Amino acid sequence: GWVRPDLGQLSKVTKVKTDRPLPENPYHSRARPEPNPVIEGDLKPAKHGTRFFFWTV
Amino acid sequence: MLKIILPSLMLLPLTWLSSPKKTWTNVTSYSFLISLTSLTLLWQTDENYKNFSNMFSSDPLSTPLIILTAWLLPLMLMASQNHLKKDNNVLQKLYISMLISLQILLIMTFSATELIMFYILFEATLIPTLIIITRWGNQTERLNAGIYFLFYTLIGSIPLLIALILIQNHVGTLNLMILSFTTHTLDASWSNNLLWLACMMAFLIKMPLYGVHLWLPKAHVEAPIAGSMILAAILLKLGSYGMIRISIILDPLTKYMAYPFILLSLWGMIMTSSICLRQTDLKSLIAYSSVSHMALVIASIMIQTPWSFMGATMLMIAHGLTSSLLFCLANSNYERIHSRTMIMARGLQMVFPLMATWWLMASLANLALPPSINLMGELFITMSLFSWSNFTIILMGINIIITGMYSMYMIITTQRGKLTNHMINLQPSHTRELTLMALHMIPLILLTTSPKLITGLTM
Ligand SMILES: CCCCCCCCCCCCCCCCCC(=O)OC[C@H](COP(=O)([O-])OCC[N+](C)(C)C)OC(=O)CCCCCCCCCCCCCCCCC
Repeated sequence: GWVRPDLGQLSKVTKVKTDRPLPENPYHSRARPEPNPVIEGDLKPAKHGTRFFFWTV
Repeated sequence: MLKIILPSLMLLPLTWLSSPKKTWTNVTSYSFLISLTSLTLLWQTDENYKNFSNMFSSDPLSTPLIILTAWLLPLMLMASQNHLKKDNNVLQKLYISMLISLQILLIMTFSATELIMFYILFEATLIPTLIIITRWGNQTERLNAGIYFLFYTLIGSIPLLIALILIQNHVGTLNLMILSFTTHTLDASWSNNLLWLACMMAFLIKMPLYGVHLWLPKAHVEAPIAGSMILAAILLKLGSYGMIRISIILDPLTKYMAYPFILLSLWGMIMTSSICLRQTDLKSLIAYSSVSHMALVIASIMIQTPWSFMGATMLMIAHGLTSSLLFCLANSNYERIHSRTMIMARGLQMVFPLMATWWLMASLANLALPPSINLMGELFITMSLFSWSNFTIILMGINIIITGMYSMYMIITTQRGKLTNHMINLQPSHTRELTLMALHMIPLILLTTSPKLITGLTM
């Protein structure tokens, strides 16, 4: 009772059911380093101007 | 300070917008009014300093220099408005603009509260006097004189900039009062010795110190009259003011590091007074006299005594006035006879009696006739130097003897004696130049009358 597959049938992506668990870390990755502690807060003006030598503002 | 700076700034649009028949009159009158406004800095009824703003302040040391600059601007205009009559209008206005810019920048330099701004205005004052000397000088050697002046000052001032940036990095602000309060004692290493030399050599160059004084005689000879006046009456004092301002953070190693410069000052004032004795050029003689007087100022600032500081301030003001007066008298003779030879014009007492009186009074101020502020400064410098070491009185006495000798030699060879009757082109006198001599002599008389104004920081 075998039927030859048509054109385009063997070449398509098929789902498959398995009881094998999904590997959570396939790359055996180490722990990612934490990012820099980003600074939050309101943007206050510069204290006493630019503070470039003798310039007041 | 802004009430003095702003109308001095507005003098430039007045210069460029005035009619060519009214430019000299308007600029001279409003610069006189500028000086009268600048006289309000003497209202010091307290021990505090008049800190006008965050970048401008007044001092018992800065105030006489500012008043002298504001007073010298109209005198420079009156001195220079005769050799520019055969001159283009835009060039005359440019010359007036150069003088006004010099006055503005010098006032800002003396009123500066921050040493980097002091250095910026130092070089800003370096520019237009170079322009004046190079463009309106008379002989060929004005170009070499301008190069010598510019590059002596620049090679001095570059390590000053490096030292100022180092002190700013070490302390934080480079503000004068902050440094004066949070002064730290240096540990006297080779790095600190080099730092000391870096922050002192610029001012020593512009004083000028002996051995590095070679820019001054040719610059003063080749300069026009206003350039000679502003040089000999403000810029050397600017060097001394820088020395007084920067010396507060150089403790304690200035005590032993001052040794070569004191010796250079004393022996150089003797040598330059000897050059004045044997000098064939009148402006060169006045220039070397300026070198000797500034050597006295150098020695006082190096020995760092309160008497020395007061004598330094009094000698600064007195020498500025009398050196400008001597240069103006020499320029009157130069505009008469078109020469600077010492011995060429001899019997000028006969033809110019009142000008001979001005010559005599200027020379008596030069040789420190009592009770003038010249003698006040020289005497207190001598007192402080004798306290520093009793053997300095020999060098001081030799310098005083040669000073009187060259001053009276100048008087005798320029006024006394038989008249050079071949000089047919001796115009009698200009009311302008007689007024210029009077405007030099009268403030000397008034400061002699009240010497408390120019005592300075220490007393
Ligand atoms: C008008 C005179 C010109 C010549 C003399 C000028 C001054 C001579 C003495 C000072 C050295 C040169 C200027 C250095 C400026 C900075 C000083 C400073 O910050 O010192 C502390 C610093 C030291 O830095 P520091 O203070 O941070 O030291 C760290 C110390 N510890 C680690 C203990 C905390 O000194 C220097 O960096 C000096 C290096 C100078 C090297 C280059 C010299 C070149 C030649 C100079 C003269 C060139 C012109 C003349 C040429 C000939 C003309 C005839």
